[PDB]
Amino acid sequence: QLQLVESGGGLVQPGGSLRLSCAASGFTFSSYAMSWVRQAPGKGLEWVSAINSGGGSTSYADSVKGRFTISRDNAKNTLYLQMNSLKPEDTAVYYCATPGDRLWYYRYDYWGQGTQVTVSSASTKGPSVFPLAPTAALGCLVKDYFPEPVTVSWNSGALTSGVHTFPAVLQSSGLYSLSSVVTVPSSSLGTQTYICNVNHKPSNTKVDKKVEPK
Amino acid sequence: QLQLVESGGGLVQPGGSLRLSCAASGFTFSSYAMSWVRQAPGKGLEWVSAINSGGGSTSYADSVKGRFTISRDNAKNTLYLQMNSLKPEDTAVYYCATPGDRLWYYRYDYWGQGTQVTVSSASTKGPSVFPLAPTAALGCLVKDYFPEPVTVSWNSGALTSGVHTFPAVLQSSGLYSLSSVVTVPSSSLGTQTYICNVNHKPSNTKVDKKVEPK
Amino acid sequence: QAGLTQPPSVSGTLGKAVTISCAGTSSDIGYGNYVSWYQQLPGTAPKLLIYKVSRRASGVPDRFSGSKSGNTASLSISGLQSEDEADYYCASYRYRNNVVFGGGTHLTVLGQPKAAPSVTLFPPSSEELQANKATLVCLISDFYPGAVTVAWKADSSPVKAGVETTTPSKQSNNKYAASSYLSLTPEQWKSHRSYSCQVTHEGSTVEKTVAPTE
Amino acid sequence: QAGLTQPPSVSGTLGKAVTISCAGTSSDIGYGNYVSWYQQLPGTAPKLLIYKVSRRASGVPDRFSGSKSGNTASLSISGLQSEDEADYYCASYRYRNNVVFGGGTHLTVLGQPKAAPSVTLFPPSSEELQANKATLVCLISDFYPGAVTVAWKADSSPVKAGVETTTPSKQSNNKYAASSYLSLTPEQWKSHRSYSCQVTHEGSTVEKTVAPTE
Amino acid sequence: SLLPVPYTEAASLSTGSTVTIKGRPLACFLNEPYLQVDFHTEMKEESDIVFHFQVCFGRRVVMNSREYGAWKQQVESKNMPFQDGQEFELSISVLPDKYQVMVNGQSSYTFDHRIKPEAVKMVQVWRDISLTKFNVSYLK
Amino acid sequence: SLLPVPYTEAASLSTGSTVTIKGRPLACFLNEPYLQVDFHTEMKEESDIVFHFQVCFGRRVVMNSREYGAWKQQVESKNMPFQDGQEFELSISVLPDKYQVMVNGQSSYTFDHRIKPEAVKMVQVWRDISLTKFNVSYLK
Ligand SMILES: [Ca+2]
Ligand SMILES: [Ca+2]
Repeated sequence: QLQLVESGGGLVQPGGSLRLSCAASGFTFSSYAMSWVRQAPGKGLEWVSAINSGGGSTSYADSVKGRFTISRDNAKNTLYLQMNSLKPEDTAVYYCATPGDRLWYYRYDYWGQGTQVTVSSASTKGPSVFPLAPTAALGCLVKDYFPEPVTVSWNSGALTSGVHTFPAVLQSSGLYSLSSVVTVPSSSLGTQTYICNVNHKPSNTKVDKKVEPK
Repeated sequence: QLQLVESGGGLVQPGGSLRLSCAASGFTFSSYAMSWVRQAPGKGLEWVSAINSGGGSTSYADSVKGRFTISRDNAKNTLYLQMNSLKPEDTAVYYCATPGDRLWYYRYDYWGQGTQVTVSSASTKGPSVFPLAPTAALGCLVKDYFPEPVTVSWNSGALTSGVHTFPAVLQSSGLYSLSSVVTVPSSSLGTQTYICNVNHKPSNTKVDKKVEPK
Repeated sequence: QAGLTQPPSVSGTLGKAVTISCAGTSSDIGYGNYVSWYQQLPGTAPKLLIYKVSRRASGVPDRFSGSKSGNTASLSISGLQSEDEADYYCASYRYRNNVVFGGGTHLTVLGQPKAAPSVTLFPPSSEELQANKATLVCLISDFYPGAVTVAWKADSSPVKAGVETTTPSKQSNNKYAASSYLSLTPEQWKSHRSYSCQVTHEGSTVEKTVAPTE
Repeated sequence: QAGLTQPPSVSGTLGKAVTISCAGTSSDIGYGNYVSWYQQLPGTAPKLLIYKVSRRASGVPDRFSGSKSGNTASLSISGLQSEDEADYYCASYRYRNNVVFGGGTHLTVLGQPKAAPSVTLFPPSSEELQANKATLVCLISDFYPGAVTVAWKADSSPVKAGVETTTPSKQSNNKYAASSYLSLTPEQWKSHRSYSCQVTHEGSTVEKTVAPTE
Repeated sequence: SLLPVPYTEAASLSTGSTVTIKGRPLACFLNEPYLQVDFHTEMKEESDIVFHFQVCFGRRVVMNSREYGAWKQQVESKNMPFQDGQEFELSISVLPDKYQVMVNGQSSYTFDHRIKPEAVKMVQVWRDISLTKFNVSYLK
Repeated sequence: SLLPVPYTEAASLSTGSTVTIKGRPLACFLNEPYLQVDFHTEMKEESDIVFHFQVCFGRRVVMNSREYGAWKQQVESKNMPFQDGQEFELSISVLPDKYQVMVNGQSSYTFDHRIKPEAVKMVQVWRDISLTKFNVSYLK
């Protein structure tokens, strides 16, 4: 199964640097051109940079030229984006995509899940996690964090059916909050342990919260 | 499409002779063993004779040994059964079948439609054909013939949907009668011509009867 | 010489299973794996179901299975369908006698919906009356179970003379057909008020009437 | 520099067709056959639909078709489904600028069944109250069309302060979800009789209420 | 050292006979090379096939018979003992009721006799393989 | 006079290029011999295939591409200009938007470019055929 996984995103101060990685698997990475494509909040897609199969030929959007460097390590099946002198206009979800070159009519057949980059003079803030006590609906309230994203799993990934993690609210304060709820049978309350695993990589916060009835 | 077609059946006097033919098509006839299998009225199947691919080896049921001769013409793709000193116990529908030999576990994969043989001191008798005037049901009454069979088609074979040719009645007299009926739309009566084509090969009777409303 | 002995009649229920036995000798069924089973509908060639004791023929589903124990072979049919109501023959090679057959078994598939007969009655044609003959034609269709009794009436009184009735025959839709003929003098036909064909099926009579004054 | 210009919003009816235009220049759409179309749901990577102006991507049905005339490309979608309510982006190679994209089009699929929101209201947890904070969590699910308004009440009176409401987001079942949060002092929560979340959808209000005395 | 492919040879088979084939696929398993072994009733390649053994390397094996010029009920096996880019030894043994197929010494496939093995007059080995050995052996 | 099969050769194709193949099936059409022509992105036979042309003699032709190691949307043609037991001349011409395939001088199949023909580095001709000719010609 073909897979592209971006990582390296996070909060960076203006003028700062960040290196993104894209781990390729399930295909002969060294045979294809690669590109980075980004999407600013509430905006469309924008091509950033391109590299040929061997890594000898590169190209950049006018907006990033001289600040960004695309490179690749074909022995490690990894694509990189070195980003220097970062600006708020660089804030976006960054995707690695392929092929995107002329011989394939510049199409993007495959994409990664994307990695969030936030350029701001603001500090990361880890969330407070609160249980939302209990078919039966129960959940976790993930309050006041910055920047996005937070990931939420239930029972270390075992519980997936009945799970609804809501998109976050961006409050007037500039902090985000979200809720994750799981619909489970009433019979399982007491006998079955329910734990929400909350991760906020920008502040390296890891909270495991057991949700019990009142 | 593989096909086996028997012919040569009819009425024969006791002690008389008859030669049956089976025309093969849609397969390499010369590669397979063949057999004749018969079925007396109201009785089960009975193997009669067998011949190998080349025609050099033959075998016969004890009941027909010395009276019947199986042969084949591989250049004409035809199987034969020469039947001499015929008896009423030889009256049956005769089928040619294949392979029926040891290497194929003696199975009969393919059969012909069968040919009727009647051994009797009785004369053939051609039928009288009468129209049965008219959705709307109309037909033809095929009365007092001997022996079986009679074939019935409608509009020289063009009309086939809605056709129901009933099995014959064998009357106390020893003569057969049957009826063929076709269910047609009421609208077509007057505009469409309906003709039943009746054939009785044993007496070489051919009757085309137009069925009109009263 | 003992022959392949089958039960003349067996019954099974729609959706359920049935077994058909075939008793032979150590010269045939007990001699090798040369047992075949054939299905047949009267008037058509038998069709192979099983060969080599237990192997299925082309397009034969696995609900048809064959086996043997000592000198007796068995055909088992599960998930019984309306199409299965037919005749079955076992066959085997017999030492020095090529293929031997059983006498046949008629299988009835019980639990099928009852279907009342559809009855069509034709009076004598003007053409038959000119030839100084008269035949009433009573055609019986689409009935299930496949058993009927036919009585005739001249006005209100029963008429037994000149009645000829066929046995039932299976149609393509797995229901049955039959016919009855009443022979009269053209004088008898014209002298009576009417004639009726009364068909009894499972204790219910359907009646059709024709008048010479129509 | 004129960019790939798309209509921000288009509507089509369920089972019917719609077209999405993308206006470019002689340097991009009018330069070659390098037009691609992508579908996207917010929060996930775009998925290729069309490449080389009119070729369909893997598993993309023929109801998705692409064309171009001069400097303008069009995406046509026939047999509109609930799944088609999403964002669409055109892309093209641009002379010396690699891939350029349109600003995107949000497609609404009209004529879908109306679905009222399902509302869950959680009171502040005992853990949050110990931390001298209180949040009411109002979770809104399975509504169609994807538009709601949320009002809050403290007893019988409206409360506007401390309300934060998300935009609607499309769920896997092609219906929408949203959430609303009401921030209170632990003192306000305990001093009032109750608090209510009132969700209006297509002129109909659904209300949920929680009491501190529960 | 290599034998012609298609390889066609007259044969006489019965219980105890073994047909041993040593060969190698001509392409990597990703490209789906085939191997076909057909036990024919006559020397003509258009003749009926008592036992058809068809390997789609890396995918599956299909077995069937061609009787009266028509293909019958196919049998499929997902068992794949054949290794990508390697030489194989295939042996087909005639047992009283079936063929037993070994691949590199391991029992891998079976096929019940539909026509007696005594009806076989010719064996054809063909498709995307190179062949170094074709031997007919017998053990009473 | 015969070329090795599988036949693999490096190639450089563009609009105006023609790949001409002269060969013969190794079996009668009843036995369904195959012919496969693959235009690869690299010299490795496991590489992507820009244009896959697969004849099942007497039955059909299938055309496809293998991209990122996965087979894409198949195109099928029932057109069968190839004659049983005869030598054929197959020519594949590179047009701006598609390949045009001729069989014995007659236009028989087309395949729209999914990847530019300039991505082709190698051509492989294989399956159940004998080959006497493989020529790459060009007309500007
Ligand atoms: Ca094995
Ligand atoms: Ca042609």
